Amino acid sequence: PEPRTRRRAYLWCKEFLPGAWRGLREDEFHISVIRGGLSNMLFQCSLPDTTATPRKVLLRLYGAEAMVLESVMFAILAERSLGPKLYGIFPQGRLEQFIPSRRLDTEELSLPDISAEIAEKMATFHGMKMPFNKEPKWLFGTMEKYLKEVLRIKFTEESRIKKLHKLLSYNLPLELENLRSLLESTPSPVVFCHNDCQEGNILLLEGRENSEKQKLMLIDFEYSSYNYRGFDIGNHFCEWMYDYSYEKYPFFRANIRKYPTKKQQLHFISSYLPAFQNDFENLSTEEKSIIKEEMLLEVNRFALASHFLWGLWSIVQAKISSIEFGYMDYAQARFDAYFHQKRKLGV
Ligand SMILES: Cc1csc(NC(=O)[C@H]2CC[C@@H](n3cnc4c(N)nc(Cl)nc43)CC2)n1
Ligand SMILES: [Mg+2]
Repeated sequence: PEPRTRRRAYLWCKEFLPGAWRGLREDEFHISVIRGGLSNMLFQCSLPDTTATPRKVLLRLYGAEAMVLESVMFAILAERSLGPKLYGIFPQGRLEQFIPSRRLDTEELSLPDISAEIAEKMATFHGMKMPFNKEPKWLFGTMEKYLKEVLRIKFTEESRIKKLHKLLSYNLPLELENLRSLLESTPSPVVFCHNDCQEGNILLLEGRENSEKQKLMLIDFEYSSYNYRGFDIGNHFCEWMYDYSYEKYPFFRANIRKYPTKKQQLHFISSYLPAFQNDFENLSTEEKSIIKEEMLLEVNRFALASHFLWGLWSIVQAKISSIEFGYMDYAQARFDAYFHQKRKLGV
């Protein structure tokens, strides 16, 4: 961090944080990076070990309408103990509780205890009443948004042109309508969705590793909105196939075989349903199975919208992102998986 901003950070923490931060000099202010990106940047600010009395906070610099919303949403989830505590909010960013933890790894998503908890937390999130638009316009609204951007994009480099040409050759505008007809035919309750429920957005809390049902916290609610519940679950299933930790180009690995098996999907929803609908436990065996089977159809259909949306999203990112990542390859992997899924489903 360039030392000019190492100043601002100091002030933000001097002004906004209580106790020993109030009477802190600039010569005792440690702040390391946590993640660059020139957008939604994260830093760890802390005291010297020498200063008696929180000792560590996270600072989030925004970088690049939706600012009002994100802020209220974060504040609400903090108030309700569903998110990190909010300690300071300003134009450039916010100071948040630092949660001692690590992000999950992809392989961990399939661990029965982890899956069960993720299902529980998503269910809780889905139960939240939030002060936002309750109409489910997000999913197609966003896909149309990205689609229009996609059709406008021109790349100078030659292989990017060929990659894009291959993607445009699927006839994306017609394929979107194909998905619309399928998804408008597939009922799914509208709820407050995380919309980006990937391993990277799930913290395993330090010293709770032994807890069976209470070791996780969903974070990063950048894409959260009222949306079809099938999207949140289908999208999460899809994330079983993608590992963003790979250290070589394109900086992800995709594995269609790691998509949850029927059994793994039933285990997830088995834990989702009681958590979401409290009386669910008390239905007949017959009735539970009906709901489960319907739910498998629903989530596996919406899974198609996860490939499609993130596919489009990734083409745009290839134009405009500063992040070192193989977007065009990722987009192609999402479309591969999209068609593979349509084939598996007979749609
Ligand atoms: C150099 C360095 C020191 S620590 C670090 N990375 C990490 O600790 C991981 C795991 C914890 C995670 N984290 C903890 N609190 C939060 C929070 N409030 N919001 C978000 Cl979005 N993430 C949070 C950050 C990413 N890098
Ligand atoms: Mg993943």
